[PDB]
Amino acid sequence: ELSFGARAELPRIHPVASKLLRLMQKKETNLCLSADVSLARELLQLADALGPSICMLKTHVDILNDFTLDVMKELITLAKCHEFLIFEDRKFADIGNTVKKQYEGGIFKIASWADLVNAHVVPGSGVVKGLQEVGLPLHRGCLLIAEMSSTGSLATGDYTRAAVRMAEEHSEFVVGFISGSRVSMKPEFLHLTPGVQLEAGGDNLGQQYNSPQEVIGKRGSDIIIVGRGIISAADRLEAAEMYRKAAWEAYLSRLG
Amino acid sequence: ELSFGARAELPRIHPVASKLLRLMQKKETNLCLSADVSLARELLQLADALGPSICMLKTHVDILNDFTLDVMKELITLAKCHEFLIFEDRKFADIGNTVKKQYEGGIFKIASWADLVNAHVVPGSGVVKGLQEVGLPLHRGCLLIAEMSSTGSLATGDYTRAAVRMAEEHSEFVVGFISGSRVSMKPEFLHLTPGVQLEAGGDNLGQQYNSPQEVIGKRGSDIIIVGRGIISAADRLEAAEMYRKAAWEAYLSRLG
Ligand SMILES: O=c1cc(O)n([C@@H]2O[C@H](COP(=O)(O)O)[C@@H](O)[C@H]2O)c(=O)[nH]1
Ligand SMILES: O=c1cc(O)n([C@@H]2O[C@H](COP(=O)(O)O)[C@@H](O)[C@H]2O)c(=O)[nH]1
Ligand code: PRO
Ligand code: PRO
Ligand code: PRO
Ligand code: PRO
Repeated sequence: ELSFGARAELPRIHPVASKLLRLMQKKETNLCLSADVSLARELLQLADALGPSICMLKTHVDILNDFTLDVMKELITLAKCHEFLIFEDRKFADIGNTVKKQYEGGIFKIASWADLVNAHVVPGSGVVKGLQEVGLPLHRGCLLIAEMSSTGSLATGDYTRAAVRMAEEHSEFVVGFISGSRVSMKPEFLHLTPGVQLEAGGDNLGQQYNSPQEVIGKRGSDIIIVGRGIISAADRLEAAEMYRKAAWEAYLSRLG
Repeated sequence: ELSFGARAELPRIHPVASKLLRLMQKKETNLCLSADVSLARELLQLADALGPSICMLKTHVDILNDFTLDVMKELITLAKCHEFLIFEDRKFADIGNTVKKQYEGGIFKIASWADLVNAHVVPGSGVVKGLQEVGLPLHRGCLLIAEMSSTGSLATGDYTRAAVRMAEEHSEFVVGFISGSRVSMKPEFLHLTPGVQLEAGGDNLGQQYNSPQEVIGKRGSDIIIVGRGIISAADRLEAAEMYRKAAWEAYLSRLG
């Protein structure tokens, strides 16, 4: 297994993946904050304070009550300052002709500020082809949702294999996966895993949690995505540090 | 087979489905306009002119460059005047805790103006449970995506069956399907079919077209969803009338 820093140099690495892997190695973090808040001020205060602890900040722009493109300008300033990527977890999942407009346009102009987006594979490869028309010229990357953390997920077996094939056939734009585990044997692909908490359990709407040690160390993923385990804690900085140290040590132990 | 007007009276009918079926019968239309435009003025001018010809107007609010909640107030005025439902084709597809916020909140406040939304079933039933927390109190309905019109769709076989079971187990909120065909034998459920044009073909991003006669008459669906076949035509009113007459006659011929 190569280190994150060595994977950043792989011949077929995507530039967005390379940038991410280099800052993960530099900062000793494989934590993605899931900034699931409704106030711009809270989003930005979290991004500033937790920026040094994270490799990535994941947004849901469509829950932000006071969204403006100026909020996103300020978030980019923090991402550049503290060195993390912005991942809009939009889960594009329509026909190619529709998703290109949803990615470039409307109020959110997602492609203008998001380093990474993601897509469901269920609609077939046209979803990727439509997003790539906007994202390739803008030097962006995309993650495919190969496995989901929720109870009753149908993203198993042949579905997961289809996601891996779609990614591997669109490597110009697709840089990895949302998954619960390593799903590709190709080290150029990232694996990002949500459904992570230090304690066992779930929520009352189908979320299921596994620990950083389980998903990084045993299941072979690269990055943990953590929302409520950090955002519901009183001291979100120390919570982020706990998650960072857990994910980083699990990675080091698996690298050996 | 019961008429639309008789299905509107079925004991287990959802109120939103009943309202829709009654106005379909009254107006002799089973056409849903896919209003895939980026200008509010064009959206509203289409809704006004085509309102008498349609049972439903399908939106993608996230491609509207000049979205405001006031645009949606004006769209509701037209929907009430001309008697059609508003369907936001948001394709919710996240964990339950996330989709409830995406449905109620953010800039779009979708639940405040959309009679209908839809969801992908891949994340498991938590997607429906989260949307129902917001939609049931607001008297809304939801469609589940059981089949997709795009090339490479993975919404086949066991996936389609899982969508039908999920709908049938959440009938308080789920009123039907996006599908290419009749997928449920229960007449309380609606079937809405996109990927429709009078002429054969597709697009260059995986869209595939079938005719109104095929999807209503042979495949047993209830409603056709038509975008470019109407919106790219010069005279969008006469195009809508052609599609309305095609879908309505195919329905009458199958009812016999
Ligand atoms: O499989 C997936 C994919 C996701 O994007 N997510 C997202 O990751 C976050 C999980 O948040 P939390 O840690 O609070 O449960 C949410 O923003 C959710 O939308 C997920 O939980 N499971
Ligand atoms: O299976 C599906 C589901 C959809 O919502 N759609 C939507 O229906 C519309 C199809 O538009 P058109 O008729 O221009 O191809 C688009 O808005 C698309 O997002 C689809 O085409 N196929
Ligand atoms: O599931 C378990 O037992 C352990 C306890 C903490 C998280 N994983
Ligand atoms: O299962 C639960 O309810 C709590 C909160 C998530 C971790 N343990
Ligand atoms: O596919 C076909 O042959 C016919 C021609 C018009 C639409 N259906
Ligand atoms: O296939 C095509 O390109 C045209 C446009 C849709 C119907 N026929």
